Amino acid sequence: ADVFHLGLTKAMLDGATLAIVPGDPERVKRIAELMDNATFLASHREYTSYLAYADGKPVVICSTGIGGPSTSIAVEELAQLGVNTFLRVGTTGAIQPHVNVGDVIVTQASVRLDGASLHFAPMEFPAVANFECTTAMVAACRDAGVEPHIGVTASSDTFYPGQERYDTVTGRVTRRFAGSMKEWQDMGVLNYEMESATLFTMCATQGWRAACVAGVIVNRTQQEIPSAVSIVVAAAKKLLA
Amino acid sequence: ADVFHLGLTKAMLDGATLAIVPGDPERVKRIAELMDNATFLASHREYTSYLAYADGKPVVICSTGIGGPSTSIAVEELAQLGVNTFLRVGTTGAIQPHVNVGDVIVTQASVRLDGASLHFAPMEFPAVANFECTTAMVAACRDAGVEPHIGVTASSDTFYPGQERYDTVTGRVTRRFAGSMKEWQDMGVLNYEMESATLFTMCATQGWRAACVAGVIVNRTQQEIPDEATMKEVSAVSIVVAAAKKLLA
Amino acid sequence: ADVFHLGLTKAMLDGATLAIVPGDPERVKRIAELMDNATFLASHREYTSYLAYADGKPVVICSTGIGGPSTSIAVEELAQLGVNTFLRVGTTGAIQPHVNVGDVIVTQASVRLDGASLHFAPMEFPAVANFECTTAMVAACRDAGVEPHIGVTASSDTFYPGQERYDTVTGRVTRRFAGSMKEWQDMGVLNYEMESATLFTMCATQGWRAACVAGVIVNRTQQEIPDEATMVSAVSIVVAAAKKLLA
Amino acid sequence: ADVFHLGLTKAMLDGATLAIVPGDPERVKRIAELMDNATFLASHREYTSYLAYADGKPVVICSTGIGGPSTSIAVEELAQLGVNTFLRVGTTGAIQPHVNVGDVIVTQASVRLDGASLHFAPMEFPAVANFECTTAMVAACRDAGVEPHIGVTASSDTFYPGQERYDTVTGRVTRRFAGSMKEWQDMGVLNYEMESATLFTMCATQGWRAACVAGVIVNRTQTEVSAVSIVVAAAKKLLA
Amino acid sequence: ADVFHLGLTKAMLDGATLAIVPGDPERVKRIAELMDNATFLASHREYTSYLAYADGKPVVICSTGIGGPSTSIAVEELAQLGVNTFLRVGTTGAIQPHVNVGDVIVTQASVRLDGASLHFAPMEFPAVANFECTTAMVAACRDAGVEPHIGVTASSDTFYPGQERYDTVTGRVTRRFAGSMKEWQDMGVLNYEMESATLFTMCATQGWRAACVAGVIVNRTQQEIPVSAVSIVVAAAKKLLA
Amino acid sequence: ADVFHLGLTKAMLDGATLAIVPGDPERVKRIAELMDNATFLASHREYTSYLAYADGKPVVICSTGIGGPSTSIAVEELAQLGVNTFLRVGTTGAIQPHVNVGDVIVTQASVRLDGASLHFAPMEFPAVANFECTTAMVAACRDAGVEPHIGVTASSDTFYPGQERYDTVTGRVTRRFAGSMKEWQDMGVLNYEMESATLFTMCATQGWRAACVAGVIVNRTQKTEVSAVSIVVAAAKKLLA
Ligand SMILES: [Cl-]
Ligand SMILES: [Cl-]
Ligand SMILES: [Cl-]
Ligand SMILES: [Cl-]
Repeated sequence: ADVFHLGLTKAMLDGATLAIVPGDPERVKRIAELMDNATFLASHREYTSYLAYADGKPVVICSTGIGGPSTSIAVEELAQLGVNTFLRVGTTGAIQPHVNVGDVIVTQASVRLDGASLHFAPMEFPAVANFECTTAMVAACRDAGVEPHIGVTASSDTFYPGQERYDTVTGRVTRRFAGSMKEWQDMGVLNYEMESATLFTMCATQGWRAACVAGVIVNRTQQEIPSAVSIVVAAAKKLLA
Repeated sequence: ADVFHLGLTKAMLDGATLAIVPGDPERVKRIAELMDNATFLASHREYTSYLAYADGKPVVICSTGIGGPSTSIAVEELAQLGVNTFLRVGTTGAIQPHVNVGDVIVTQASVRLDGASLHFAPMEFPAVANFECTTAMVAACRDAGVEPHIGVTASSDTFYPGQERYDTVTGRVTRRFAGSMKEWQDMGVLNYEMESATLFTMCATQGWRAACVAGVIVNRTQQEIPDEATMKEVSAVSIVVAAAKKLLA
Repeated sequence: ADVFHLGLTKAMLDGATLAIVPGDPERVKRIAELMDNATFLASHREYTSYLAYADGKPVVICSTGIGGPSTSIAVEELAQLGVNTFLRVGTTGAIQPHVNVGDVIVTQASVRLDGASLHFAPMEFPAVANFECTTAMVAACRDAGVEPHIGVTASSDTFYPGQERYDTVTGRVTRRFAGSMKEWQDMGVLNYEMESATLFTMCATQGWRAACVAGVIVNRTQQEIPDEATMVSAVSIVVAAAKKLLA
Repeated sequence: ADVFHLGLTKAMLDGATLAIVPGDPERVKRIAELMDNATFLASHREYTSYLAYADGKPVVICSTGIGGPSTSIAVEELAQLGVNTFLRVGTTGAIQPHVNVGDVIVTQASVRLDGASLHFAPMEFPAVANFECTTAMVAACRDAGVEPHIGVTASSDTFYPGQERYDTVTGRVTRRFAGSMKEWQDMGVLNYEMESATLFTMCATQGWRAACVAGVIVNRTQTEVSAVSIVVAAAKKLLA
Repeated sequence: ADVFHLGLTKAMLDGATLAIVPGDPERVKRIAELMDNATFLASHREYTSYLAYADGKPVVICSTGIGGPSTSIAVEELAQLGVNTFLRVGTTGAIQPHVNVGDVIVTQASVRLDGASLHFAPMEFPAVANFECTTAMVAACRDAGVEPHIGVTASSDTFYPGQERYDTVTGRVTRRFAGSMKEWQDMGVLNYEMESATLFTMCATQGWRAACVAGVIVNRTQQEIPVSAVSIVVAAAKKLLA
Repeated sequence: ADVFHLGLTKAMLDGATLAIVPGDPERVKRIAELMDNATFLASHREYTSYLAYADGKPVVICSTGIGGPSTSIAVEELAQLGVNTFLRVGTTGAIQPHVNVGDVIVTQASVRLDGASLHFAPMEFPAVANFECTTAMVAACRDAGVEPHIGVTASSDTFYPGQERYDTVTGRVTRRFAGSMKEWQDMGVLNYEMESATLFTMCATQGWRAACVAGVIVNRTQKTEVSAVSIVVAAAKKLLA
């Protein structure tokens, strides 16, 4: 391979410059098969990668794993092989009561509750998505009869205390995060997930385009524990046309 | 008045819910006069305000002054009078070599090199513009045949050291900011100005819509301050009025 | 002009090395007129400037606007034209219960609730006024039969949440500032204003002298905003201090 | 399942209270098979889990994935199923000239170059391993004829800039990490890896025991079976 | 004793409300003996205490030890016994070339390169001396024919790396402090010492008066390692008590 | 002298490479006299230093004063004279109900509630004791029939507010430390003291070995003096054997 973790070479990508980057390795083949000629590339650690064709254009589909650290490896190594655009498709918990399970959120920018973003820029830098890519995501939603929620997401390095979940072994949340969900609710933040702050900060600072769409699987105003994929594919087609 | 600084009452706004917020009180009249029935409202401190009508709907035009602190007062007090959308029109210094003087920049989000944004949200929160408003600014640029630069802006509480200017009395920049311009350049940041981080943070956290367009007056890869040699087109002021019309249509 | 914002040249200052720097452009003429031969210099943006003479010595009077950012421009550009001493005169809200409306506060040092001071020094550096200029302010108060309150001021980048005002559209204050007024009260801080932390930090680190006197316009233990029920001028004091310093 | 990510129930663990937690899911089977009656349990996302028996006592082997975030989910969910002791066995890059390929590092504590640790304690708190478990790791090394290097590890949320790698697309390292490798070298830091600050901070603050032993696979300045055999030996010591 | 560390009771102070607080326990007697009826009170740990009388009024003289932590104990426990004014007399290294060995510096405020100040207020709060007490220190200097240096001091929790000294076992200074002495020089900072940031922040926030005068024993523009400050602090105390 | 504060030269130490560093200068002689041929070296400020012999090997006993700052001077200056190992024996207040008066605490690592540690490394670096020295302390405890509590200590630059003490003139604790004792209790922290964060961080970063043992004489939630000093001497012997 020509990269350290992913097991890929540039030739395997057939000129792809755009990647769809789900968190879950098990979702990669499913996404690839929404496109044409889905082709296995590699699987190592949490990084499963496929190639497929979106209206004739090559697209890499590669899992990131959960969290900014594993995401940062995948993004860098794909960029080493010529990828310059990264479309995340994920799952998310809504924190606003008006967002329903099954809805779609397009993240414009993220609250940086991660560590890896700080390995690309100091905190003052905004974890903002690429405008053109966000625009394509919104258009793809509307083409499908979905009005997405568009706004700010809290992007956390933990699933449990950093999303102010209390149904845990200790039931404690450290002072920094105690009360934090209500703070983000009051600031209009839509939802929590675990990769977008890293993704957006690393891509914005390194000259790559990023965007994120996620399906809502729980509403945190109700409970702690309970398609986006069709939209991300449609957005990829818009961007590669 | 109904508010403590601006000298305005709610009635003076005639139902306006959208403001155009230039930094310079002296720019307010010219912006207002691009619309219909421009009328002077008030002038107190750095806050000069006019009303005008865009395709029949009232728009308030109110300066902010330079910096987040004076901006924060104008935004809050306008919001107390019913304003929920704030379109900043500004001037800016570009830091990328081929962003020409006379170009326009639409700021999608800002590096928070300000203090006032922290009075609305901790640093981790993104100083991001409203999507619909940013979209309207981009569309207005394109209608006028200008492809804007769209990206991240460094929004500083100083003009001199925080923008790494050295042609100053002491010629020194404190450690935090020494080398910083190159850091933002390397990160693809387009430009510097002095109000958008506060504006965007305060609006996003309080439920208001904000956006920012600015004309480039100097390119920092060539000059610290523009002079008569600097390049001397489509104005940011015409663009922000066009964007307001789109939003209000 | 020879500076980018103020519209001034060195010649226009007629040798002045001391500036009186109110926040409000509309106050500049009034201050100038307490001195002799008041002369308009320029007005651009929030920066109105006059020249006048204090017992025969030239003094520039130049507004800063509200906030550290606009202050930082006026101070640097005035220093480029030879000013080395900056006497702020302002308005302020008191936070101790027996600091009355109409009283005067001489700020010795400030709590740095601003961003611009960090563009001159890291947070550990004290936002402290010049001792000789503070002393002159105190002497001027006492010459007028006013005992000033002398102490620490909280210098904020906002009027509303950073001063823990709640009578706002959202009625919310972010976590950092929730409970903060009480913290400053408990620490003996006298008052809030919006320019002194920047002023003092930038002047101390660049080799210039600064000081700040302000009139109390509201007491925050009683009211957020003064109204018609709310109860010697700071401007007369600052002029008297300038005379002491330039004699 | 009884937990949201791992796909496990408490009954599947047969009363296990100790977990061996490698980063790589593809390493789990190999560790499990060093013990008795190894049995595949589940695989979901980066979390592959097996059960095996160490001198008659059940031990869970569960991968974490790379990084503190995915590790934090695995540790919490294993703890919800009754696990109280977490032994990491990983790979690492050495940054001291005297730490040779083939040597073993036992991490006593970590430089917190991560974000997840802050979701358990503010930065002042030390990302320190459990003394008893560290002691068992050291004894297991020595039983194998290895004197381990025992010391501080830099635990980074990135592989590239946070380890001051310049062999990247942009070739840039943000100011925070510029010159940082030399700073850690000068402070005696032995190596970089990507999970121990989170693991140690979360375990210390939540009342669980953690330790970490890793094989040196590269030395930035200039074994695989050994490190896994050692962690299994340490587990047996702790369970005896 | 009425306090945890100093070994003092309120009665031992005979009504003293002002303390002179040198760093060095071994300097306390000398200072006390500049006043009347100097009396040894106690010695425990780094805290040696004497009483003396300045123009008829009792003054306590109590060492702090080096650093904010030990200072913070002495100040609090003296305040528990009724002390409300703390005049530090110290030694210091100058970092400006125009300040000579033997000169005196009156610290108006300090760069908070300490930890204990943060146990009284967040960093944004200024480590500033009391105006009246600083005024008395300046007046005492002038009465003695010395124009003091009046300004900002860098107050460090270390003698070695936090003062950017390199003549050490490792010869290294961590990144935060590398280059820092030049930063402070350029900002007009006069000198380094090790107690004033803590003293000033704790006193300002707790409602007590503090000031600091120190004699310059080295100039750091020349070397890392190489009195009338004591006569001056006593004279300042007299002014404040008159 | 060879060093500015302690008043020592290298020759005076007779080759000693290990120091026992109590806080209280008055404790120095008492520690020294548990060893052989106790010999006064110097006394300046809060720094009283003795030499004595532990199983034939020279050991320095030198007080630090209270707090990181004065400790940092003593450690550096002793290291300039060849000392490479620093064993603290101190006093402490316990904050866990199960830690009884009479018990012993061996501090493995510290919460950095100090300033001087930051003059050696940024906050991310762990204030961790040397493993071999900690191991010797634990063995010394057990040789004497004591099972020590081994864990994390909160190391504060103040006795009063930073230990969340309200028994003060003002009765106030600044926001940073309000509620902090409970936070440390919930994280398993055993006790407060005032030097170990500085000692551990400075020693780890400069290449020296440090450890810390303390007898519990009080507990914030609810003979020993002789025991803690006997233990540290026994640990020194293990280390110099
Ligand atoms: Cl969720
Ligand atoms: Cl500019
Ligand atoms: Cl006010
Ligand atoms: Cl010195």
